[PDB]
Amino acid sequence: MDPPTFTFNFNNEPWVRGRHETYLCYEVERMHNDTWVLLNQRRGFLCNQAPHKHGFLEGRHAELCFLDVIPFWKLDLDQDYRVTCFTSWSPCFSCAQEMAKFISKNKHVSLCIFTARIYDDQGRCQEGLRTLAEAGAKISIMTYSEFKHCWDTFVDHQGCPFQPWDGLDEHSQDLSGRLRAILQNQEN
Ligand SMILES: [Zn+2]
Repeated sequence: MDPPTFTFNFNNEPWVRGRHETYLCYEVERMHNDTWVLLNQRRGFLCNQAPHKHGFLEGRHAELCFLDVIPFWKLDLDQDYRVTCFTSWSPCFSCAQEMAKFISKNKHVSLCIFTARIYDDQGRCQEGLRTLAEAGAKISIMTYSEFKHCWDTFVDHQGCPFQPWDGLDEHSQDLSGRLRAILQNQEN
C-alpha cells in the first residue's frame, strides 16, 4: 500500500479525459457474539476492468466482484460478519438486482457501501435506487471524516500525514439533498 494509494484513486477528479477508470477498496471483519475480531490489518482492492491476461477486457464490474467475494470466503452463517466497501460511483443495473437479492440470502452480514457521488445510470430508474436503499444494503455519501478513517487503514500514514478539507464535504451536502429526495419518498 502506498501513502497516496487512497488519494490517487480519489484524486481521479481529472480522469475526465474520455477514459473510464474504477477504483474500489473494501475491508473484511469477523465478529463473534462473545468478542469482536477486527481483520482490518488486512485489506484488498477490486477493479471493474476485466483481466488483461486473457486479452482485451471481457467485462467485469468492480461492485459486482465484491458481492461475489463474500460467498467465496464461505462465511459462517452462525458467526456475525461486518464488511464495508468504499467506492465512488453509481452501480450498474445488473448490480442493483444482485445487491438486493444478495442480502436476502445473507441478512446476518452487515454490508455498508459509501458513494462519494451518485449518478443515475438511466431515468425512470429512480425506483431501483429506492429499492437499493432498502435491500441494496445501507448507502450513504462519504464525508471527509469517513475519508480520514480509510486514509489511516488503506495507507500507512506513518511519516505521511493526510490533510483533509471541508471542500468535498460541501459538495456532499448538495448531493445529500438529491439523495434525500429518494429517501424522503420512503413510503411508510
Ligand atoms: Zn455491475
